[PDB]
Amino acid sequence: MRRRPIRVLSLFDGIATGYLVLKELGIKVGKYVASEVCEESIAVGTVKHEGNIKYVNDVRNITKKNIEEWGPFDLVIGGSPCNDLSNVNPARKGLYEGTGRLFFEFYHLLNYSRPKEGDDRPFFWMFENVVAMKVGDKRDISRFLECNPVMIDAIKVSAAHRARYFWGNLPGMNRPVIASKNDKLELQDCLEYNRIAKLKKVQTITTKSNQLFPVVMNGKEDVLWCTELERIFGFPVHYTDVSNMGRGARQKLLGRSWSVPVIRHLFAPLKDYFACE
Amino acid sequence: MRRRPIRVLSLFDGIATGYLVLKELGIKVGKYVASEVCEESIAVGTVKHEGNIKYVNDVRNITKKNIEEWGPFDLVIGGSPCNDLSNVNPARKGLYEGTGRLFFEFYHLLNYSRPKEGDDRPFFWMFENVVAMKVGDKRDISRFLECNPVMIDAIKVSAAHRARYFWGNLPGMNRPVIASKNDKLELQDCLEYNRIAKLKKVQTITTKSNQLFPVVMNGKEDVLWCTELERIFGFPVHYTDVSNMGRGARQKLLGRSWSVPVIRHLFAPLKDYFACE
Amino acid sequence: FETVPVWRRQPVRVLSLFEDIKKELTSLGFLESGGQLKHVVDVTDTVRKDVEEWGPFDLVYGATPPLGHTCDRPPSWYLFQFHRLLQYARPKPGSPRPFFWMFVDNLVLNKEDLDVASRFLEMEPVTIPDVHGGSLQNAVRVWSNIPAIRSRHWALVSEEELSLLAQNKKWPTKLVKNCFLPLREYFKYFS
Amino acid sequence: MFETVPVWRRQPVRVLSLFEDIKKELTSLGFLESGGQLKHVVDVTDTVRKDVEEWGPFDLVYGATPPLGHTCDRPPSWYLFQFHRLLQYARPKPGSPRPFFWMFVDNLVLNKEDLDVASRFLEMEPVTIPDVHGGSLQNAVRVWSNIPAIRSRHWALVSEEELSLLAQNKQSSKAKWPTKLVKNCFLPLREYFKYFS
Ligand SMILES: COc1ccc2c(c1)[nH]c1c(C)nccc12
Ligand SMILES: COc1ccc2c(c1)[nH]c1c(C)nccc12
Repeated sequence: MRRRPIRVLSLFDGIATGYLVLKELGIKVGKYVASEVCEESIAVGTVKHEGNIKYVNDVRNITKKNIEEWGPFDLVIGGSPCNDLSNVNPARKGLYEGTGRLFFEFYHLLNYSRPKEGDDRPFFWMFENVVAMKVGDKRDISRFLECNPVMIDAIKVSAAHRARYFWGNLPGMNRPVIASKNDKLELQDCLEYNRIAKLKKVQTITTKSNQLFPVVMNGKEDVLWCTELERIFGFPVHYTDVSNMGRGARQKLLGRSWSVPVIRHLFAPLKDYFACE
Repeated sequence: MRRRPIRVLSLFDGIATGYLVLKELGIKVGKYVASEVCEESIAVGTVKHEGNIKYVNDVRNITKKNIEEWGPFDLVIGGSPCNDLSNVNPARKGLYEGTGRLFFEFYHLLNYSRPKEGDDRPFFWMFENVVAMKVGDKRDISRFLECNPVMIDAIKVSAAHRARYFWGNLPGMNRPVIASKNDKLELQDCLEYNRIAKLKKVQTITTKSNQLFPVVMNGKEDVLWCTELERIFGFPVHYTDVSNMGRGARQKLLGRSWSVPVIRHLFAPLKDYFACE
Repeated sequence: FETVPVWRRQPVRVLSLFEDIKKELTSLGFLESGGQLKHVVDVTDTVRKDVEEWGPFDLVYGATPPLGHTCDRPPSWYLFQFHRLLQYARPKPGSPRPFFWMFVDNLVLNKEDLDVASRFLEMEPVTIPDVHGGSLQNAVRVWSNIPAIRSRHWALVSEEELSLLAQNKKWPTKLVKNCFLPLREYFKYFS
Repeated sequence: MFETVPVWRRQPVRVLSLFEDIKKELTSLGFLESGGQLKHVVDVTDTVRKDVEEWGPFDLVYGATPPLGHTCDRPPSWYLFQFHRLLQYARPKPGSPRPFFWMFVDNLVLNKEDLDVASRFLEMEPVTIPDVHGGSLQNAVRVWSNIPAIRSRHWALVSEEELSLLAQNKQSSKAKWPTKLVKNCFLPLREYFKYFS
């Protein structure tokens, strides 16, 4: 009956959206074990958080003993890759091969991390994936996770279309999303100086690049800048200005990452369960 | 007299080091007319100073009526290119051919901006170039500008070698350079998290890419990141994170820019002649 | 699980997945002619409450389609579904009791599927070959906690031999039927 | 422009001739006499403003490139830049106005990109002075000057390709300065200075 720092296991972490959201909420993070294989994503999470994250490489090398020693965990979050479950891929391999089957590596480790019987300590978890997926794969994921997802579209709090399914047991996952006035809801709010927006909401941004020239500067079509993309996804400006990354790598990282106001919405009820400031 | 805001004519402006120094000193800039050809440099000067700079295309297209109506000017600063005056370039074309001859355009426009000999109003000017030049070029430049240069090395106030000649009439140009506690003198003072500096001052930085690998991170050597380069040159972090520029473009702009601590040393006595806040 | 005296051994309650082994279990004296076996082939819409409503199980057997049978699913589907329903079926840790399970592959699982199956079932598979005239005709891999199942392994069979057999080609229940014999020490014999 | 100076107080010219010398030609027109009122210097890399005031005052500053077909030590733009610098050193201060004239000549030595810098630093476009004989172009000079009638002597009939081909041929031959073309350019000046007969 006492507040202690939160202990997080983040699978397929990426640019550490979870740690950034938890810290912005003022929650003391005692342990943030992140499993990630992308090198520049680890560089981002290392520099932008000064090595508070414990990186543990591939998720299929995480053993049961790994969970028990690294644990106990309070919050287990994860987001399996999307390019093999989405309709944006003609070569989509479904949920059972390609990079889609990595979802089960979450389900596996999730049962490894759940508290033992006779132990009802607080334990929360969340799994995210794209809404654009074959309904058989959606209900299969619901079957393995033993729950149905809530659907949150970042358009309600961000400046882009980002509809995603969220399975989990976080407190108040069904409550209606209400954007704060710091949230930049329309594209004009995220542009640098002397740039006018064509749309008020930009279509969904994937890992790759009409609606691909959504900015007019000095009367000509121009693409979005990396800093503008960071503001669209809600990340701090220059969150990805790490390790000589250019337009190509940064848009990839921000394209397969979470929208931070959505994660702030989902994680905000967790302040009332762990140590705060 | 009453101290009024300063009016600056910056030729070969680059990434607007002059405007940055003047605004960072607290000096009110009434008009800043910069002559720059590179669209990337104009981009970073347009956004990082939010359109307060009036940009002019080519120095060879500035006419006498241009100087007469754009002005009057109080401060005429300029730093002509160096790829034809440097000694390390074997294919250099001297001071009279190639980019080196753009110096005379400065010498031309300076006399256009110089006040009439009946007007005793304050008027300062400054011309920078590289110490690495044949002695005949330095003599001829001193002959045209009717004065001799002061040699200032950025190593005294920065983490990198950078020796430059400065002609001008700025107050106290010859006073000894003294560093500040905010100045980052050692290379380790400019690196991101978990980065070690094998050297304490890196050698003179140019536009091109064990001096090429001066940092060691987790047991493997590495080159410097753009943020680390901006700190070495003294610019605000993420100053060149503009317009989707990568490692190559940003290092090109910073490679031929002024060391802003050196320029703040030169421009600091200017607070006594112009309005401040 | 320490052995049970003969007077008290109850009839075994088995769950068969993706394949049926009713007949093989009757031939060994585990089922009586007339029902203790629940057999489902499509477990896509199986929730934990369904595995619970079906009487408490003592054995959970899953197996892939045979080697030659052109497959409906991807091969990892059977492994994942077997793992999920096995989690649904095992006893809650508050009441220990004899519980066993077995998953058999007939050289249908791909090389990556083998690693993921061994990691999910926390055991390296056991190679059960059929070998005549000095040549390997057919084989199965098994993952199980059945007591004597690891000593039934054949180290003579390499992975390349198995994959060549797979490329060269009914479910060979003959190879797995003997693996249940150590279970008669815990359940009823029907003669 | 400057105002007419009456004949009684017309004083001799003080000529600054840079690079080439025009004492012979000037004294052929009656601006000099046998006796020096003309300072001549060819290497001005070390001469400063005080040197020009020492040698001065000057009523005329003259400079000209080396001859065509005589490959020079300096780059062609060097003579132009130095002439501009020393002309600035020799110009009368805006407090005391007095007749002050200047002239720069190119014997087709400056290339295409040097001529733009020329017309920029001298604030006029050059005057093409040719030497025609039998309907064929033998030699020519470009002239920048504020000397009054310097603009009416231009030959629009001479194109730039003709000048370039002339320079190509007469430098492949590799001829000294044709001062006959610029001699008549000084005649509009005797109404400001003395005439020696
Ligand atoms: C950055 O997004 C990804 C994509 C694939 C993987 C990821 C993160 N982390 C992985 C791990 C830990 N294992 C296998 C694949 C992935
Ligand atoms: C940004 O550094 C440069 C390099 C070359 C030129 C420059 C600035 N500004 C120029 C102008 C105004 N004209 C010709 C060349 C250059």
